[PDB]
Amino acid sequence: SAMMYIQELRSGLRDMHLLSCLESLRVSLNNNPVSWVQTFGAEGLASLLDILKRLHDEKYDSRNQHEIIRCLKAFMNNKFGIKTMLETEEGILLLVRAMDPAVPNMMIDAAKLLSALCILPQPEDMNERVLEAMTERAEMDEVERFQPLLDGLKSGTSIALKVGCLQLINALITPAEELDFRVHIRSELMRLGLHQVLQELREIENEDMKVQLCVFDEQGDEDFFDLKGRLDDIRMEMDDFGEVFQIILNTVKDSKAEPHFLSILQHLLLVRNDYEARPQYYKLIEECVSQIVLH
Amino acid sequence: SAMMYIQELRSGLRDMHLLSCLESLRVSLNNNPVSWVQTFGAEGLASLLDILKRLHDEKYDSRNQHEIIRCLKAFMNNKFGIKTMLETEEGILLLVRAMDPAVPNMMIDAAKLLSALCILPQPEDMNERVLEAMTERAEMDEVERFQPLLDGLKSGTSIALKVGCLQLINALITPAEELDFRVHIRSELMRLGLHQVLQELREIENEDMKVQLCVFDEQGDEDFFDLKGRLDDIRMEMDDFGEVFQIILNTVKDSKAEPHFLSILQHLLLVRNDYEARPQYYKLIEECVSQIVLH
Amino acid sequence: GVMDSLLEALQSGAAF
Amino acid sequence: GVMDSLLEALQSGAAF
Repeated sequence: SAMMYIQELRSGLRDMHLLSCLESLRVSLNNNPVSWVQTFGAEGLASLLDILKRLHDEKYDSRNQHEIIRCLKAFMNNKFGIKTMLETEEGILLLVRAMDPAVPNMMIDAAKLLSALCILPQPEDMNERVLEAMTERAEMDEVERFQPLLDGLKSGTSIALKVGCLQLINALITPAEELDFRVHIRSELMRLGLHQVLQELREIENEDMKVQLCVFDEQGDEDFFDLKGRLDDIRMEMDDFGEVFQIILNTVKDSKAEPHFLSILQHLLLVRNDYEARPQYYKLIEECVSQIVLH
Repeated sequence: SAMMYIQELRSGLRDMHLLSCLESLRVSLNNNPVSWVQTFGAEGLASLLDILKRLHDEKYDSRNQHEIIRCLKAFMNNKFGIKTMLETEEGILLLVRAMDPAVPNMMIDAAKLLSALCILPQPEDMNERVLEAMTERAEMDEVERFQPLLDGLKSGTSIALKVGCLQLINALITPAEELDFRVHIRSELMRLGLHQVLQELREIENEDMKVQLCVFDEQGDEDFFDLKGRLDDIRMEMDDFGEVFQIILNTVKDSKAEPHFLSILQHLLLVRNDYEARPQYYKLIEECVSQIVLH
Repeated sequence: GVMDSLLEALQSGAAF
Repeated sequence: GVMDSLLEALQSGAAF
């Protein structure tokens, strides 16, 4: 029954003839029980991913890769599936690889495909797996790990794309137990220009887009608050250069974090003394960094 | 001869009838000698500015204020004129006040009107007068002192507006003797989003727009270089927390600049210890602040 | 059919 | 006519 497809992928299929075979495969997956999916198992899943990477390598047939994504969604739509997608090496990585501004629909299907893994309860820290894998692609071609998620938040993009961006961002924020983490990557985002564009993502009136912001803003705010609660204390104690150096030496000294901090400081200390508006100047950077860590 | 106009402004003129009188006034100014302009002198100039502010107060007749700008340009087009515009109180301030995205042409005429004052040789630091005056308007309504110059660098704006923006920016950068100053306000700009838009101001192919960037980039670069020359030394000496604290105490201690610096530091020191990616995190802010002070 | 339940409860997200 | 000379030598700026 199932074997018929496993061979079809291995039998060196190609543009157009592949597409067809892939379509039928999806539809067969969806319109079947759970036990028929098992028989496709790891072996079948395997071959699907092989074609993906092989198809990525090459540089008419975006439609060809897309169907393998849809196949996966269909395949993963159950216990067995996702689990066995998770056991793979390049599984989660290739889903990520499918994201991009150039093929709106594929990214759409790739994003929510990952998002549903994040908010998975029992395989703890799935958001960590996703974020790791998200990183690994940013070197093959050497651009930043988030620029996909921001590319699909411009002028031109399908308003359905935008929902799937911020939709992923939430799944890559909510289950994260460490507050430091969430503000970290949220600041990563806004460094690329999320705050420059997030203005426009309220101007658009939508039903499914604004159940997203109503969980994002809910977070970006319940973090900001809780963070002051910690900063406010630091406004009290670290009142003193002494209190600063005291902490700098104890925590930012013999931890790889040092040469970074050292640099930050070196940059800060650049504006020579006798600059009349130096108070004003440092005031300016004050708000810069403050916007960066808080807003 | 000249008196005839001086009375015309004082005689409580109004919409449409004012416009007419203002047009003729401009054209008379332009098509006259230098001695006829003297007779209009301070008294006449005076009344022109009175109408301006009076016209600003109020909230069909943008065309009305504009003509007073053109009148000034015409009036200032010589020795005598500019000098006597400079002797005023609210002179330079009102020119600034004329800048805005809402009335493309007026701002156009207001900008270059100021720009030509900056690059004035003998009344030293005219760029300082302009920048001071530029500030004072940012409180009447409480928005930032540069957002005009950036508003006119968007989607929608006349490509002639854009030339007059970056055109002013150059006049408010080149004659400034202190390097610290130029990077200061350049960073002020880019904080509002100049680097986000300056991308687009090369995409447009223009003849007069790209004699601007060929003086701006010439600056933004001959500053960046020269600044490293100073930073590089600081990469050598301040190799050590000791060397940092040593300098922090000597220069950032009893100078109003303190409570700013103190804050910067407090923000930096927020990310609690045990955050696994804390090295990564500080790495991120590294580039943020580094982009801010250098790029 | 499972990951659909996780998908709707995503746009209309009560899985938070 | 003076501030015109400062104006052209602005777009085509040799007053730097």
